[PDB]
Amino acid sequence: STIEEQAKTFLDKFNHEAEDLFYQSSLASWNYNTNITEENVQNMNNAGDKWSAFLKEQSTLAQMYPLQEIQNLTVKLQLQALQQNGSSVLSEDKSKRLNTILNTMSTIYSTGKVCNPDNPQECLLLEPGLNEIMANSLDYNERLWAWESWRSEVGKQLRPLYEEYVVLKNEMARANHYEDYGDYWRGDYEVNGVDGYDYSRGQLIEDVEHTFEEIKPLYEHLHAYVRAKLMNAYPSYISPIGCLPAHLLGDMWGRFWTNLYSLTVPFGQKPNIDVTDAMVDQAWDAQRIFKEAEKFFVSVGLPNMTQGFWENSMLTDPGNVQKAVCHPTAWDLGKGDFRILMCTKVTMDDFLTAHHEMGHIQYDMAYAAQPFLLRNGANEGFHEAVGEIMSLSAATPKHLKSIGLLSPDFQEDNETEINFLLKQALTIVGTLPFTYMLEKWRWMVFKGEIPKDQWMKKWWEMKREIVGVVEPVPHDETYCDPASLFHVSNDYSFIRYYTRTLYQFQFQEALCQAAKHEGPLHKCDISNSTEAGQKLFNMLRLGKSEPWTLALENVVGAKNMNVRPLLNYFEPLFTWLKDQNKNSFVGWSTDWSPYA
Amino acid sequence: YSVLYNSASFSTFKCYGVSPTKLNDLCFTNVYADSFVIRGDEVRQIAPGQTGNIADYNYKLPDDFTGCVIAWNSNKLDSKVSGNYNYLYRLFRKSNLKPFERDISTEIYQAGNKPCNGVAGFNCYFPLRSYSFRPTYGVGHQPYRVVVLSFELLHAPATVCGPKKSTNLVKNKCVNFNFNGLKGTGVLTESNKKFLPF
Ligand SMILES: *[C@@H]1O[C@H](CO)[C@@H](O)[C@H](O)[C@H]1NC(C)=O
Ligand SMILES: *[C@@H]1O[C@H](CO)[C@@H](O)[C@H](O)[C@H]1NC(C)=O
Ligand SMILES: *[C@@H]1O[C@H](CO)[C@@H](O)[C@H](O)[C@H]1NC(C)=O
Ligand SMILES: *[C@@H]1O[C@H](CO)[C@@H](O)[C@H](O)[C@H]1NC(C)=O
Ligand SMILES: *[C@@H]1O[C@H](CO)[C@@H](O)[C@H](O)[C@H]1NC(C)=O
Ligand SMILES: [Zn+2]
Repeated sequence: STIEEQAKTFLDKFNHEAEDLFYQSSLASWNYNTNITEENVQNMNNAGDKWSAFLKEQSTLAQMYPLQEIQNLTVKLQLQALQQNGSSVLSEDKSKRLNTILNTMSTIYSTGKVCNPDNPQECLLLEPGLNEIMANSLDYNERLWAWESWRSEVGKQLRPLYEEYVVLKNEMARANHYEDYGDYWRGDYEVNGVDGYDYSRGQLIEDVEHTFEEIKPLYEHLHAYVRAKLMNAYPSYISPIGCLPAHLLGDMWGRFWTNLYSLTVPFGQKPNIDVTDAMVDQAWDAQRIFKEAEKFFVSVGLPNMTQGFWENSMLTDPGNVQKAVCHPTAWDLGKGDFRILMCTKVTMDDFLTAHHEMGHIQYDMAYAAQPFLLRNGANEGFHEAVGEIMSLSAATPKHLKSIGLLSPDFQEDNETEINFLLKQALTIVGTLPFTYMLEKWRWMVFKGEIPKDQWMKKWWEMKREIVGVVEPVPHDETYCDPASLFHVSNDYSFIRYYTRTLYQFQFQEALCQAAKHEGPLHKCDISNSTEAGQKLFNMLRLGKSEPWTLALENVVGAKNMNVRPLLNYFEPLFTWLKDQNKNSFVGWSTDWSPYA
Repeated sequence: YSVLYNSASFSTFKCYGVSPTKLNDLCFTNVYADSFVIRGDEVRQIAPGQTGNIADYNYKLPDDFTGCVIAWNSNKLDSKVSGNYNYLYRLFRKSNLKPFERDISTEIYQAGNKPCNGVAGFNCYFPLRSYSFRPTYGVGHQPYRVVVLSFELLHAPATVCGPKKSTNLVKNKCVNFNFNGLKGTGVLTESNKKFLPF
């Protein structure tokens, strides 16, 4: 027989043999993440041995089936995923330093100790330290204090290791012949061999800049808005036209702006929408929240849950002597086993999170008919683009009224809409520029444009001309601000946070026509439209058997990412922002400085 | 055919070629029962004109099959904490099976172009493997006991003909009667003749 059917036989054997092995690992993982104890740690190791070892052997014998002599697309895609080496292309001597640097970075990032100078009595570290304090504090020195201490310790003790890590990752990627580590990560979005759907690895950067340029007026308007509104709480130390400081933008790294609504309220004296009071008065249990999350998916387009999730999933915090780590996640153990790991209180945040988790569960089972190696989302971003749109439909003041939580006699005023839009734009809109700038810095570091010497200077002046952030203290080239980051100290990417941001809005607008809905886009709530659920099913059940561009086009009709839905979400906010920015100049000047 | 039809303890009970009742008092030369255990999702494959591993390389059903099929869950028996590795099933066979044909060989498949020499490896694999049923598995993988019943009729006496219903008898009044296949009409009266024992 020819190589094609032999490869098919090996594929079938692998698909059968991986399932039972993965199930025990998943069971051990659920047991640990539900019940923490010393004796339930060998199982991890035990599982983390067996499965892991098996995996490497299935990459050892899988390279003798060349893809050139196969004419079926799906098995070609399968072989591409399983023919990758990983880190075994590196020799053992050079592989004993990569893992060493990873261990050092993880340990040092987890090990935090921030103390004030000349005061060895009190220290506060990471949590419940830095994040809690410098989000609600109106003291200049206190805000700039932990800001400088964390960078002076972690940056100093991780910059030399970062220098070695960059070149090591470049070498390990070049051993796999992509061009370098940058193309190594940018090849995740690769599709070849399909007409009208193929895509190149280098076009990602330019395509991202295209959607980046079509949001700059909004970013500049909100920049001037927040600067003018923080000129009130902080009387001075702010340029009339310039870069906002790095210690006045919510979190440490400025990547989240949720901590700025306290000082910046569009219309005051008006409480927002709160249904948690209704939840606590008439006393729903921990279940009915999930049952309503269940009945939403039941009603729209999707079948109801199986019996296994209702007797094998922990919903409420156990406390007691049995410890459980609260981290809401969706678990697909295999063999038709689905559960959710989370601890719930009576909160609206848990109400919104339950919809996200249920969407994740219904997404996992959607591609359960696909082979074992095709049981995943189209990329690393579509998976969060499926269950997150539920929070867009679970927060409208029509489904809450329908389920009996929000005051059926309420009148929705012109004042609350802009407040909600600013509140939820401080999270989604306010993180794209910094995140993509960080990714661009990583890409140019890995590609080779910037030598190791002019690293922070370029970083700090991109902090000025792109984000609009000024140094509270002039830093020298001895720190490493990126090294003190969660997904930079530990090996993870940042591109997934950008396309996802545009995916969640692109799909929604499609269903907004399928729901026959009229009104503003933010009020678009899908309900009683089996057609929208049918289209959702027509894209969830495919998975990795088809290119991601095809999956996107099946709903939105576009072979490339578009930003227009995001701005179509923000017409009232844009109008209101330009409504109260007519007395001060918009933009920033990258010449002002707190230190002059 | 009464402890089967009336008892609603069966997930799947379907008769092809005959009705459950009505045709439950017609008889044939022989009855053949095939019993086995499969996974929850394979019970669909047991039908005439079906393709798949179970329908082809394990047991083939003829297109003109006449009989009945019963299939019911057995998760309370064939599920073990350590895994139910006892049940074996086949992947690697050179040709499809004929109806009512079985193969129980353990020949290593010569998938490649070189003799396997009886040892598994590259392009050489074991043909039979196990479910490993677990208590926490879903209905799509939970074990199901399946039995198929086939009726064979030939130029034979066909001596398996079901139960016969009977009614009480009255006397001294002419009626219709069916005495052991003898149809008649009239009065039945006590007698005193001497019939031979046969
Ligand atoms: C959690 O694990 C401990 C082992 O230290 C065990 O004694 C306990 O019964 C477990 N709890 C549950 C709910 O399984
Ligand atoms: C490619 O492989 C899939 C997987 O079994 C199969 O369904 C499909 O028919 C194959 N392609 C062609 C053209 O037969
Ligand atoms: C799911 O929906 C079906 C209706 O098709 C119903 O018969 C079944 O009881 C439902 N199950 C649950 C757990 O709600
Ligand atoms: C139809 O929509 C209303 C309001 O959005 C909702 O209360 C109702 O439950 C929906 N219909 C069904 C069958 O869920
Ligand atoms: C709400 O109505 C008032 C009254 O006309 C109007 O001035 C205001 O602009 C409306 N809200 C928005 C967001 O336009
Ligand atoms: Zn999620």
